[PDB]
Amino acid sequence: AASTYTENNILNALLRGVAFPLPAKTYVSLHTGDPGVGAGANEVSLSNWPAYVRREAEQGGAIGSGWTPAASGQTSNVNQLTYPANNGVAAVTVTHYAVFDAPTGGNLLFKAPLTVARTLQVGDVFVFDVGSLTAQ
Amino acid sequence: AASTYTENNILNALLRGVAFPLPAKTYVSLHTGDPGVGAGANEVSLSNWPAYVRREAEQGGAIGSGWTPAASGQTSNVNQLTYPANNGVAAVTVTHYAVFDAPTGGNLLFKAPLTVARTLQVGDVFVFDVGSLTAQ
Amino acid sequence: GIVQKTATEQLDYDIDFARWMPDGDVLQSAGVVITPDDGTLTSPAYEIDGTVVKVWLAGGTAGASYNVDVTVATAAGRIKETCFKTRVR
Amino acid sequence: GIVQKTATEQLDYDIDFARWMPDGDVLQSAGVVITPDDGTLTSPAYEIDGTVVKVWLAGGTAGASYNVDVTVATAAGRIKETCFKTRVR
Amino acid sequence: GIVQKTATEQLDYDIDFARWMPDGDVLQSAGVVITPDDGTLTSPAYEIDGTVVKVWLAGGTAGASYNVDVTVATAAGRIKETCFKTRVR
Amino acid sequence: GIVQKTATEQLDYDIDFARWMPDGDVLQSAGVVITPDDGTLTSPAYEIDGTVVKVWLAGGTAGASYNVDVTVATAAGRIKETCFKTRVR
Repeated sequence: AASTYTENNILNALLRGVAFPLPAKTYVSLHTGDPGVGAGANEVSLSNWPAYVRREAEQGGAIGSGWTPAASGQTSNVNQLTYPANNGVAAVTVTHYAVFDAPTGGNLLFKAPLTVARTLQVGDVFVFDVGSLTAQ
Repeated sequence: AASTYTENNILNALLRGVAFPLPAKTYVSLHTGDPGVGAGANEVSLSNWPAYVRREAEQGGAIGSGWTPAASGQTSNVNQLTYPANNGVAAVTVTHYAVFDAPTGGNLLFKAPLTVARTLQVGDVFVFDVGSLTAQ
Repeated sequence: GIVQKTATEQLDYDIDFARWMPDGDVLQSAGVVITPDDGTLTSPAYEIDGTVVKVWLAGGTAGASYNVDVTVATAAGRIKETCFKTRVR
Repeated sequence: GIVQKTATEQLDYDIDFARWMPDGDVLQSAGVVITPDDGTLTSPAYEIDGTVVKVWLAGGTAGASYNVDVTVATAAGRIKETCFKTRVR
Repeated sequence: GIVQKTATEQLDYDIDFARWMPDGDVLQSAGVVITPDDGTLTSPAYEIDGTVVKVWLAGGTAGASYNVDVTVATAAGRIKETCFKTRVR
Repeated sequence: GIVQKTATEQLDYDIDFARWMPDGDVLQSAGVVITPDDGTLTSPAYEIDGTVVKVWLAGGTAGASYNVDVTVATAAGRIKETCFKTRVR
C-alpha cells in the first residue's frame, strides 16, 4: 500500500544512509482507476473536471501543518479538504486517492483505497472530513 | 516488523516535511526474546556471552555499502557477518536479531525474527552469510 | 525420509549430514522450516555439533501427519536438504 | 509399554529408562497422570533413583483397565512420556 | 549420460576425466550451458582443479528435467563435450 | 574401417597402418577426401608420424553421417585407401 519510489527511498534512508528526499508540499489527488504504485497515476481525471486542481493539504502552514505528528505512527488531516466542485460532462466515479509531491507528476507518495467508493454527480464538492486519510 | 522510531520518523518525513535522521553506521545484534519493538529492546544477550560485540555492517566501506541498492524494496547484507566465538558458561538461544544504529542503545531500526530458532553452543560462530537478513 | 512419533513432548531427533561432507566442511547457519507452520508444531531451537544437526520439536496436534525439512548451508557454498516426517500420536 | 494386574494391593511398579537415555543425563522432576479422572487408582508417591521411576499405585475398584502415563524431565531439556495400562482385578 | 537430483539447493556435482584424458595433458577453459537458461536453473560457477571440473548448480523448481552441458578444452587442442541431465525434485 | 562420433569438438582421430605395412616402408604424402562436399566436416591438417596418419576433424552440423576416406602414398610405390564413416551428433 506504499509506492515504489517511497519504499525504495525508505529502504535507502534506513540502510544505505542516503539522505531522504523531502516533499516540500503534500498534494492529495483522486483517480478513477487504481494508481500504479509507480511514478504517475493511472489515471488522473481531467476533461471531465475542468476544475480539478489538486487541492493542497495544509492550506495555511508552509510545512508541518499537513498532518498531526506521528506518535506510534498514524496521522490525520489537521485541515479539512474541499475539492473544487464538479464542473459538468457526466458523473465521474472516484475510487482511489493518491498523495502527490507535485501538482503534476513528481512522484507518488502514498496510494491507498477509499473505505467506500463515492460516486460524484453533476455538481458535488467531495470534501474530506477531518479525521480521514490516515497513514501508517 | 518495524519499530516505533522508524515509523514515526518516516511518516514525519513523508507527510509533515520534518527532516529524516541519517544513521551513521548500521549494527546488528542478537536477542534471546523478541524485542519490545519500541525504543530499546528486551533483551540483548550479555554477561552470558562475554564476547557479544555488535559486528558493524560494511566493515570495510564507510557508508552505503552494507546493504545492496534497494530495487522495488529488498535489501541484503553485502558483507558476511561472523560473530565472535562463545567464551563459555551457558549456551545461549538466539531467535530475534535487531538492527541498531549505535554499538549500544542508539535506537532500533528493524526487528525481525529469524525464520528458525537457533541456539549457540560452547564454541560456535553463528555466521550471517551474504544475502541473509533480507528486508523489503 | 524417516517416520517419527511424538505426542506432547520435545526430544532431540538428530539428523545426520556427515556422510555427505567431503572434507573439512563446517556446517553453519542452517534453518528448519515446517509446512503446517503457524503455532501447532514449532522448533524451539536446534544445535549444531560434528555436522549432526539436532532439531528439537515442541509437539504437534492430535494425530495429523506433520512433515518438516531441515536446510543446511556451508562456507563452501553447498546447500543440502532432507525432509523427515513426524507422525504425532 | 506393558500391562499390570492388581486388585487392591500396593506395588512398586518400576519403570526403567536405560534403553532411552542418550548419555548419562540425570533424570529430574517426573510425573504421572491417570486416565480415570475419578481419583481411583491414585498414585501415592514416586521415587526417582538411578534412571528408574518408581511409581506406586494404590489400586482401583472394579474391572476397568486404568491407564497412567509417566512424563519425565531431563537435565539437557529432553522430555519423554510413556503410557502403560493397568488392569484392576 | 548421468542424472542428478536436486530440489532447491546448491550442490557439488563434480565430473572427472580420468578415463577419457588421452595422455598426460592438462585441462583448460571449460564452460557450462543450460538449455533452460531461461528458467531459473542458472549455473553459478565452474572450477577446474587437477583434471576434475567442478560445476556448481543453482537449481530450479518443479519436476522438469533440466539439461546442463559441459565443454572442455585440452592443451593439445582436443575438444570434448559431455551433456548430462539434472532432474529437479 | 570403423565409425566415429562427434558433435562440434575437434579430435585426433588416429589411424594405424602397422597391420598393412609390408616391410619398413616410410609413409609419405597422405590425403583425405570428404564425402559431404559441403565443406562441412572440414579436416584442418593431418600429421604423418610413425605409420600413424593423424587426421583431424573439425566437425559437422546436424545428424548426417559424414564419410571421409584416407589415401596414402608409400616409398616403394604402394598406394592404399581406407574409408571410415564419421557420425556428427
